[PDB]
Amino acid sequence: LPWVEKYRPETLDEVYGQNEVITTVRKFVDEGKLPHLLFYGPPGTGKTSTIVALAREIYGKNYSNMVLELNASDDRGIDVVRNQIKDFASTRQIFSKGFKLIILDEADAMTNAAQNALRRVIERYTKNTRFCVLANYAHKLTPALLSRCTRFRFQPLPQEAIERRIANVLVHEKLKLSPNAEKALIELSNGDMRRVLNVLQSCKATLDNPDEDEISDDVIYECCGAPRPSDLKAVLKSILEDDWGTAHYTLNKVRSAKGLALIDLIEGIVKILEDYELQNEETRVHLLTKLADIEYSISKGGNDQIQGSAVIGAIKASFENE
Amino acid sequence: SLWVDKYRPKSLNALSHNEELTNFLKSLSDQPRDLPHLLLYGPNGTGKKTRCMALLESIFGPGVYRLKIDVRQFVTASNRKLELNVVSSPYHLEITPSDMGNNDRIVIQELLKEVAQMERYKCVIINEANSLTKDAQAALRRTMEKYSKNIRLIMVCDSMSPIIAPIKSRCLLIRCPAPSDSEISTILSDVVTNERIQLETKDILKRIAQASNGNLRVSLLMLESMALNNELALKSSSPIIKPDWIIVIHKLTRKIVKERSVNSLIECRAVLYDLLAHCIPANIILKELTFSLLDVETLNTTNKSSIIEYSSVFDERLSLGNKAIFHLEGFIAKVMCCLD
Amino acid sequence: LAQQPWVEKYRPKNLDEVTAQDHAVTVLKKTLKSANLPHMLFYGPPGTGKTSTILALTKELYGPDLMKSRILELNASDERGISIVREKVKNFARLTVSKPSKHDLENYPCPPYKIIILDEADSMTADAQSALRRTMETYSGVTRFCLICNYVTRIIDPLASRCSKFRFKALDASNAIDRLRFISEQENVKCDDGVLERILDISAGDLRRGITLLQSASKGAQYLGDGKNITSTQVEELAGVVPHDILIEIVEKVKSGDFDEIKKYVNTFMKSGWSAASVVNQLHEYYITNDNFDTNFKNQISWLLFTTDSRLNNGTNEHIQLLNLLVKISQL
Amino acid sequence: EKNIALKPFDIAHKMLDGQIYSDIGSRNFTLNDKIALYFDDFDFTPLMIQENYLSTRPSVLKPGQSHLEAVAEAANCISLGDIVEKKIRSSEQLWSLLPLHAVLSSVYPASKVAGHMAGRINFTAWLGQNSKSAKYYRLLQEIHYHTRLGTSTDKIGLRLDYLPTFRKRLLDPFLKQGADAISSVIEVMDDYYLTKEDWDSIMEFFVGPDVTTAIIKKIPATVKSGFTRKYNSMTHPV
Amino acid sequence: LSLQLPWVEKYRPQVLSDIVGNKETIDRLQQIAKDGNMPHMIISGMPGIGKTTSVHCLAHELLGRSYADGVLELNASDDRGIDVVRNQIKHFAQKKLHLPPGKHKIVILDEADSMTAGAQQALRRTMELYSNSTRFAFACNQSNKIIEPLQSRCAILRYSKLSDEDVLKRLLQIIKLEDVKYTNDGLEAIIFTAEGDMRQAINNLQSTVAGHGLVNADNVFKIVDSPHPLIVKKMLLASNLEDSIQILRTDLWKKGYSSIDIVTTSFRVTKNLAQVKESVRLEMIKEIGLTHMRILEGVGTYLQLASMLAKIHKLNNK
Ligand SMILES: Nc1nc2c(ncn2[C@@H]2O[C@H](COP(=O)(O)OP(=O)(O)O)[C@@H](O)[C@H]2O)c(=O)[nH]1
Ligand SMILES: Nc1ncnc2c1ncn2[C@@H]1O[C@H](COP(=O)(O)OP(=O)(O)O)[C@@H](O)[C@H]1O
Ligand SMILES: Nc1ncnc2c1ncn2[C@@H]1O[C@H](COP(=O)(O)OP(=O)(O)O)[C@@H](O)[C@H]1O
Repeated sequence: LPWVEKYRPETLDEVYGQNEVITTVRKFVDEGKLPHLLFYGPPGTGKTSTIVALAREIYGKNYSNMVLELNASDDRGIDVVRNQIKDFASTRQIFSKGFKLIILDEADAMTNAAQNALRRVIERYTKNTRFCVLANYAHKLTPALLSRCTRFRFQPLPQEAIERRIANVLVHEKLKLSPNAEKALIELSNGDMRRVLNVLQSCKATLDNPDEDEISDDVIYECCGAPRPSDLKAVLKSILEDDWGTAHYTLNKVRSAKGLALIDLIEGIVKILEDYELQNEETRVHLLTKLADIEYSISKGGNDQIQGSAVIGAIKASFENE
Repeated sequence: SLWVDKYRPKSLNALSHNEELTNFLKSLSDQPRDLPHLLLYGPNGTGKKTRCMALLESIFGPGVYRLKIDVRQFVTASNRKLELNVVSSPYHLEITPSDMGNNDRIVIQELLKEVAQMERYKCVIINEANSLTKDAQAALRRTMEKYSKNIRLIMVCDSMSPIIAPIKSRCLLIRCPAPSDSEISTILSDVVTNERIQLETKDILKRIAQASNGNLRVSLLMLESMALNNELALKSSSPIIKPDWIIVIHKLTRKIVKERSVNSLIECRAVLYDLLAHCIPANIILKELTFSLLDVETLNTTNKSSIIEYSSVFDERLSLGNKAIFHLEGFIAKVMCCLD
Repeated sequence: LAQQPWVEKYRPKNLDEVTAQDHAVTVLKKTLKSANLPHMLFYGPPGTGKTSTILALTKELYGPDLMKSRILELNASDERGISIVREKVKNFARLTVSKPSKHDLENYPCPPYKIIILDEADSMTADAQSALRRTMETYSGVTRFCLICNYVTRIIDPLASRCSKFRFKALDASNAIDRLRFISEQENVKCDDGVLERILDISAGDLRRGITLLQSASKGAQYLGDGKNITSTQVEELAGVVPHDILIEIVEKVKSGDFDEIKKYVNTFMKSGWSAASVVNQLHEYYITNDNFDTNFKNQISWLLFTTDSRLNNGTNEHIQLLNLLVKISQL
Repeated sequence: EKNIALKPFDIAHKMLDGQIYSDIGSRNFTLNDKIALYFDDFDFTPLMIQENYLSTRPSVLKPGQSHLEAVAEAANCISLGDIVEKKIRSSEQLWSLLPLHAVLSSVYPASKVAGHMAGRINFTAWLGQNSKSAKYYRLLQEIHYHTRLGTSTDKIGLRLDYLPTFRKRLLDPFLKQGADAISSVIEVMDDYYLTKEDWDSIMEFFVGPDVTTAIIKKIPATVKSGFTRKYNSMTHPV
Repeated sequence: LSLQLPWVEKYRPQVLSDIVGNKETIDRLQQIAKDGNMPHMIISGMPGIGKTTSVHCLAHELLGRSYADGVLELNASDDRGIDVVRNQIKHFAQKKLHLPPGKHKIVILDEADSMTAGAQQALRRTMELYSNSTRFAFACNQSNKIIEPLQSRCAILRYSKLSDEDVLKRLLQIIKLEDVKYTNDGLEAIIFTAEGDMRQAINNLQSTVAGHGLVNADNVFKIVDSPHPLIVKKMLLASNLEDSIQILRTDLWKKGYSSIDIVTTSFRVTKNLAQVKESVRLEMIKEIGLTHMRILEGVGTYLQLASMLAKIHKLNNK
């Protein structure tokens, strides 16, 4: 079983960092006045966790008879899932507690279906169905009829809560994680719990001895497919200190052997340089402008070697300002 | 007819310049069954189309010159019927998909599929291959892979850079440099001896070759115009005849150099509007204006460097723009500021 | 008889024929020993043997006969876009796995799954890769994916986490030159001294492009008809590479600094038909790796070349851009 | 009703007024007001600004800055705005860039050359010139289709190179020989499948010293009548 | 938990008198309705300004009752196919029903600019065939995408973005029609967030009333999913580039705000920075727009925002 499903909390009391939204939803449900719900925000914040917790709080052992979780981006088709929803709506149960609880995960990826099918689904089944809509990215929600819901924005979880959850997962899975690996995973996921769990499970899979070996930051970076800070720091040091030939050779060798794209190398170098102490602000201005220009040109194509040498020259010229 | 078309070489034996390329084409025509896809790139008016037609004549015979033209109607998506002019022979086809703009891809796909279904093989000559969209080029590569048995493409372009890498790897690169002044002079001498044109000296032909800047079509047409203007008797003092748009652009350059003011800019705008309204491309206008400005002897190095920099900037803006007069006027204003 | 490209003609048949990828080959052998084959992510420099190794692994898994019925080779750079590739993948996955014959079962393991090989995966956008991940998790039971790319960092984290990653080292120049020499000997291609080295240098170590250029040079030599050896000028011509003499003349004209002389030389040069982008690339290669220029000159010229390349990539007039670049370099 | 046509004129006159760009005038008429002026008519305001920004006497010139530098900066900004407009109109869902186009095509260039209108606010000439260019390109396409089997060139090459020689072969003989050149002109036309309509269209493509309107008018009417009668009296290749 | 209707749908303009913006076009439409003559109409304007809503108001004023089949709205880019839409239009136009002498069946074709030459010609022929029975209304983002034959036999109307005064008037009317407690700063914030978008402003007002009741700046910006204008103003007006970068990294980028929202709010704040000289504001707006174009072309990275801040600082400090 996936770790996302396995460690999803079974009760509302186990949700961390969203106390205001938890209290509001609890007040709504405890009185039997559950309205249409819309949960939007960054991924991996606990939307599905909250909905399953409230569903199990309402019904309990017979929650499977009333709830129905469907993915909007399913390859089966929007028409097929619409027919599935219409078939589930016609279902009748002896108990009158609650309503039809349909969960539409990632419903924002409906650039045509939101106005085509979602409007009809929301309108026609008002009498006996409560709808939940989940969104991750910006406002793709077609506000024309989206207003018929209770908006709820999820904020990224605090780092302490993420660390505690990671420790709980480690002690449950009998996994040992280095502190550097934990820091790298937290930085890469940037509050996305789905990414944390998926990377942890995959890294455990790659271990030859899951119960004995320790997951290092190298394993985390290999699993995530992200540039290691050590490689970026080495490239930056070679560019700043060594002459042009050595810097060019080092940059090409590192970003070809390690499979780092030039745009990702630029992003990592910028991230590292943001922490540098520079006496002259003209250095920062030149660095930012030239690197943004190079990245924009890279997006359009162009010559790769020329762009790499342009990055090296831009960094050198900017740091010539001390 | 015109001397440029009457004396066009109709066979590989009638070619006079680029002897090595002629030998290469003869060797290619020696084995018709193994003919690869070809991509001829070089300066304009150097003989690429003539050499392609000569190779086609060497392979199939003189019947390739019995050309007939037709209009093919393609019903694309949304039911927007489009008309494309196709020049066809009993042995080959010639298309210019860039005439359809962004709709070149579907036209290429449909026409190539139809030709493959109709069929040893039929040669398709695509003109202005460098101006094809990237999607059209990908479709062309796909049709090369699918229908290599019955389709042998002969693409002609002025620059190989816009061509994508898969097309380059799937074709044979043929470079066609512009002829030297001596070869152009020899060709013009042959033309004037055939037409019985009096010449005081061959230096007239040398000057025509120099003024044509290696463009053989331009040199031939200039020679015909000079002969017509001089009662079929060219003298050493005979002035070089230039096209109307080139004369207008030179006058505009002299005007820009002489005076730099807002009223001069307005009159330059009027001149540019006149040039653009009569099917003179914006890039051509910009290139001619820049290279006329750079030829002024009164300008110093700094002025010329500023002019070429502004020309590069506004050429990039022309390639990315929609209204050409805007970019041309901006370039002229920048040049006026840099000169003043 | 049909004609086949030399790239696909000389692909290694089995895993033991891969020369300079011993680490990835060993890891793939260990995975093949296991009954379960996870999703794979082959990344490394171009022309190192990623496609060759995945094809060899497939051939060992299914056998020469069943291989063609279990493989869907797709390219992510398809101009038709995300929809066509994803629909093709879905159609391939939906179709039931073909039943292997008795001979295939008894001679080869014939695993129940089917392998989908996707090339240039890093060129996909984030949305395309997310859709690919959704399809992969939908049909994980039947289809195992293998993404081939040059940069693993261009693949989103959710998609990369699902794939075991194999890193291919860049081929040593000796190994690439030996492979090219073996191909030339097998195909009876006459070459002068240093021609294969020039081919590798033009291809920038990419053995795929090197083999393609070698085949093109062989075709050109056959068309020449004299039976003489292939020379460096021919392979430079076929790859669109400006001769070194013209580049040296350009460098000298830039060094002299006279605007009129540079303009005249550029006007003469544009009549020879050489590509301006090749000139810019070779000027970059010459100037950046030259020990006779100080740090400031290279700092300025890198930006100059970058600006010229960016303007050339927009589809502009080559003459104007080249003249501007040369004039700007001459002013340093 | 007819004030819709005057609306772009009023917008251009208000946006080129130098009072609203001073320190005191900026407070009364803020930048939001100027962008709203653009959005009052977003189809004609950039065209009117590009047309009329050279007819002003600037009162907002910086010290040490001449009128020519201001108009050059305005033209640079107008070119950038044209690029932005092309990017906006190429693909939809990019209409969020409309304020940026407003600033780049209407507000900023007016800021650089704001002052007193030297003459009158003239309507944009780009629309008529664009229609004229489209008509002449259609005529050139028809001529190229007619002459494609005899000439080895593209449409642009036909315009730039072949047309002067066609003029020398089809109009100069009339001038230098009266009606005796009708047979030669008809032969040259038949060698390229040129009709009388194509002959009329060809002479309209010439600019500068090569304009042919006055020259054609000066040709005697008897010569033209004989030319058309002889053309209509014989069959021609198709 | 009971039957509810959103304020956007409840207070949508049902008649011509309910429309606040574009007073000249509204006056022309009112004159047309009063005259009792309905000709073919074409409305052109930037998308999202409710062009078809004015046509709906005109149809409501003219037809009155019998609104079931008298008015039909279809999308020119409907996924069902252009041919299907054209056949439906022909069937509806050929279907005649008893109507007053001055009234005719109205067919509205939204996004008609995306149609091709052949489809437009076929629809023009269909409209001319049923001219006396059905009047054709076309809504286009730009009038240049509609062929000249359609333009010649249609009345062209120009629709523009609503001004801030019209949005404020509509919001005040909605507040009066509801039980809304509001303050000046809250309405100013709502108008600031919705740049002439009436529907967005109404949705934001309804959400604020539902969530917090009282309408003030803090509640409005808590409801709105865009960066807070005070934070963006502090980032833009910081005298030190490092402070601007720090604010961008902490309060905007790490808070989950997308780059598009960041550049849009930066444009909005710079446009209204009354304490800065207008030339500096124009330079900053130019830089913000350049980075907005770069983001919309695909490069929605943090480096572009940092470079935008660097250029703005360079302009500010000269
Ligand atoms: N006599 C002679 N004329 C040539 C030769 N090559 C080209 N030309 C002339 O050059 C003119 C234009 O060449 P063209 O086919 O348009 O070449 P392209 O436009 O560069 O592809 C033709 O009309 C020919 O008359 C040659 O080898 N000999
Ligand atoms: N606030 C939270 N408290 C505890 N666990 C959480 C919280 N948010 C997310 N998680 C963990 O993240 C995993 C998946 O998160 P999920 O709710 O699927 O993300 P999304 O919000 O995108 O649906 C769950 O297994 C859950 O244990
Ligand atoms: N390790 C190797 N040993 C021998 N030949 C190789 C090796 N790697 C690549 N090649 C050559 O490269 C060609 C195919 O390259 P390919 O593997 O498609 O490049 P990529 O690694 O980009 O997929 C084959 O013809 C093969 O001969």
